[PDB]
Amino acid sequence: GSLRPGDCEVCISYLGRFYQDLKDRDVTFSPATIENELIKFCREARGKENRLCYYIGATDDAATKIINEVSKPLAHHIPVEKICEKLKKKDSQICELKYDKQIDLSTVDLKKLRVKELKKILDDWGETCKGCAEKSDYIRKINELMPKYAPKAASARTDL
Repeated sequence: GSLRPGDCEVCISYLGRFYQDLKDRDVTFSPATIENELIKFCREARGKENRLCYYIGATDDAATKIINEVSKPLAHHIPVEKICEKLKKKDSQICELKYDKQIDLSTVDLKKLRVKELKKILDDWGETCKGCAEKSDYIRKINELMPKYAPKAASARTDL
């Protein structure tokens, strides 16, 4: 990879091939046709190419009309790479698809916490102590049941 943490890679993986399939078939697109093509694209595109398009306006779920900023230039193929750098400024959530997504541990990660907090986790499931000398000994035996029991509660099940 590179020194960057992340980028709008899903959008440049998509806009720059979407408009290309238009002129590749010689669709002769020019009027309000172009804005329509984005929809029939976004609805079958790919699992992440179905999420970036909700923010532009090509889904039945959208709250936006910025799709017109794609219909003007597409006939000419000019901004199709840099479009994603302007969508990044509409919101980061269009780029956060990232082929990497996001998690909630960024404020509750066992490494940020204390032994006093971790001593409850194994006790809520019934694991109890297996060494209990430092935080690391808790993190590692918690991590074995942490994902499966992330949705866990007293009043719900996975096999009812």
